[PDB]
Amino acid sequence: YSIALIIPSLFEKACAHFLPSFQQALNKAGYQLLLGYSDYSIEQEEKLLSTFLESRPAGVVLFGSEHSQRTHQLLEASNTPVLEIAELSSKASYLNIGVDHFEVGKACTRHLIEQGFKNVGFIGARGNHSTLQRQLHGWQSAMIENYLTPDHFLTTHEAPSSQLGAEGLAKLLLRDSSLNALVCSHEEIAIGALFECHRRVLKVPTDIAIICLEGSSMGEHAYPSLTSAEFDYERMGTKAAEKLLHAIKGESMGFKLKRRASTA
Amino acid sequence: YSIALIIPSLFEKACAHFLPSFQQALNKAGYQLLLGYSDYSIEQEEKLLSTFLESRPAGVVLFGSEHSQRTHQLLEASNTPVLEIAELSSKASYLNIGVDHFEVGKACTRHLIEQGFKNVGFIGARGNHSTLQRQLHGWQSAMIENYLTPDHFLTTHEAPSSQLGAEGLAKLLLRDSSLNALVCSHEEIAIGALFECHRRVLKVPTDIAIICLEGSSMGEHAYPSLTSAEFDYERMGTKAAEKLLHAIKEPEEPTSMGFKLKRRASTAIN
Repeated sequence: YSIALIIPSLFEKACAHFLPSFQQALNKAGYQLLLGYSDYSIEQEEKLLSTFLESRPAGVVLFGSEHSQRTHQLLEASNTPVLEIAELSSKASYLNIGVDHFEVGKACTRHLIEQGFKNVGFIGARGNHSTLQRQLHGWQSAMIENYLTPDHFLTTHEAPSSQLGAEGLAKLLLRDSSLNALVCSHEEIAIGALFECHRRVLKVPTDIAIICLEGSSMGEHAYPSLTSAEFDYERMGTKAAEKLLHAIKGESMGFKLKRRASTA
Repeated sequence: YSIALIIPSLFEKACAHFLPSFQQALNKAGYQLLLGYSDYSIEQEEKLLSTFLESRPAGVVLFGSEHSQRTHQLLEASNTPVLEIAELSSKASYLNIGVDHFEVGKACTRHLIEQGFKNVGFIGARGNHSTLQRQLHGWQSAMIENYLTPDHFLTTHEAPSSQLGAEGLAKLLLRDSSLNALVCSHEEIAIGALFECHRRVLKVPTDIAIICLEGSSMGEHAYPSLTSAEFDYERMGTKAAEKLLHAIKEPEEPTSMGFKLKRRASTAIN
């Protein structure tokens, strides 16, 4: 009478703010939480996955669509109900909660554009991962839609860092001094970028607008504040359990886009 | 036989950086890692720990010294080995590892003073948890020892945030404008503060100097970049694992693992 979650990483703000709410609501209704840590490892996902199943768990949640076939048909065998948090569901007989990043990327660069901020570069981290390619694409879309060329983006497969944000801006301005808006995949990148601006005495938003794709209380209280796309990982936390519980026996997450100082 | 670990927060560098090398090391030795989240809860820790113990032996590793009668029972009743990630260790026969935050406060704060910044405020959080109190004290020592009068501090039971460092700075300024440096318990805090200096046009460090008590690359690459204390929780990760592996495998040892003070702009003098 207890379920298992296994987690991709702990830097991920998604996981950070989702976890408590989840097992909290989960506790309120009977089941306990024996969770596991993958460190992004598909192999590890399995090892963990496997040994939890040794105790009949009936109910299991995982992140992403990427899983080993050598574990899919353990879950889709021992037939315990399974949620995936991700956009793409891998078996799609099992349940799903995921966000549209493409839309997030689009709405956000859309916002800069209807802001008079037409020369928009894109700095992103954590690529090699399905979500960043969708953010890029959403950006590239919002641009073209508006007769504008998506020339200026930089990315890595590494984790979001302020250094990145700062060195990204530098690299960008050095290509195009006219750059006057910046999209940022993660909040750490935006803060670097923000500090870069101070170093450069480069007013924001009048010299540069800035926007974050997955923000929190940190950019909230930066200066100039930070306009970000913001999610309810606690509402998610909750609304996930309910799903699994509704499933165990019985019978399109959005985001507010917080308008702040770095756009005016 | 599998090995269990109950995390207190997801949001703390100490666990964030500790976990993945504590997984690696343990995994090379061949142990699966059963874990658990307790919203800084001694009570949930029980509910949870119980289940774990009732499952499979090995050893279990826990953060903090403050715990529960029933844990203290179960754990020491189970005769299985325990590792507190903590400075001091409850129930004598507990294996342990932790930094001494007091020295960190003190050393960071002598720095400001040796540097010439003699009127330091302090902002810290989760100050109903014991680590903050050891840092506060560290800071108050450094002040008093120099005849500096050490009562310009703010703490919350809440979690560290840059809003806290902004407003922190504000309220200290309003308490007393002569203020001219800050010790921040946390990197989010120091960032709030830095950014707020920018808002109020207080130059850093020549109007206010800043020093963070637990920096990461985050703060390293702010502007002006900030002097802070760093720790190697990745190594603690392996070292914790080693200490426990060497427990089940059987001699049992002191463990004086400290910190480096990265001197950067926010405390510099030209």
